[PDB]
Amino acid sequence: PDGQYLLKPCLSHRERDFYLHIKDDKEWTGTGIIPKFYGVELHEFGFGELEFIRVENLMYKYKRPFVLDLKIGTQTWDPETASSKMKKRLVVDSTSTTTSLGVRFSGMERNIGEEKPILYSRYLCTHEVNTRDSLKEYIKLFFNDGKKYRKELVPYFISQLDKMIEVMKKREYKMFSSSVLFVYDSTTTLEDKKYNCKMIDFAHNWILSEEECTVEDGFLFGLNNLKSILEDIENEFKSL
Ligand SMILES: Nc1ncnc2c1ncn2[C@@H]1O[C@H](COP(=O)(O)OP(=O)(O)OP(=O)(O)O)[C@@H](O)[C@H]1O
Ligand SMILES: [Mg+2]
Ligand SMILES: [Mg+2]
Repeated sequence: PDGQYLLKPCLSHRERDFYLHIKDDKEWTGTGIIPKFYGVELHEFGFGELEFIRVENLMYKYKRPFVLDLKIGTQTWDPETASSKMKKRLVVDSTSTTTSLGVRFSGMERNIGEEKPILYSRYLCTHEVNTRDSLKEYIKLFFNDGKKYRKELVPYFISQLDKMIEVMKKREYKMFSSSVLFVYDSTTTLEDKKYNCKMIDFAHNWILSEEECTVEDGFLFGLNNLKSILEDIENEFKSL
């Protein structure tokens, strides 16, 4: 997981089409809110070729990665979701913070030099991270590198969410089961700039200029609540 690139297969048209749709939009590609997109590529697979997207690896050259995946939206199903998955989708949405906050914990990795990374399962979302207060604490734990709280990194993450909110108010796209990914290298300085905050996983993105999506995603609602939590974390790290 330590190369320049992520070569992600195109298992459906939606992620590929979204990247192609915004590829000349400076609001998407010049703001640093999504991974850098290199293009769609065909690579040999089976009897023919398989379509891939090539994007930057956000953790390139990270020494001790810290990773936090936050799933955004008031629901994680869309009009194309298979019926066999629907009961589980409805339960997890309602018993996590998804329906209430539009954002929920979806996994964490912390490397504190303890000879093995500490993995926090995404299934913690319906039991241990099922409240706003518990979600705030786990994000605080993400900013804990094992020795201190990296309070200086928080303003970057709020700034990233601000740019995300600005583009999503235009409501040109609906996104389901997408995430905002928090990463940083604990060995970094503010000048090394080895930290990042990006939207990812657009496999269920709808292009509203080309198709209808009746249900709402609650994506802007989730982004605002996540920004509010980080602002609370900023105010609470002042006592350090
Ligand atoms: N550009 C990136 N650079 C580095 N890591 C990434 C990047 N995009 C995603 N990741 C990480 O790598 C793994 C990425 O998955 P993706 O977002 O690719 O999942 P999926 O394959 O679409 O599966 P699912 O829908 O079940 O989450 C995730 O766990 C995410 O943390
Ligand atoms: Mg995902
Ligand atoms: Mg996906």
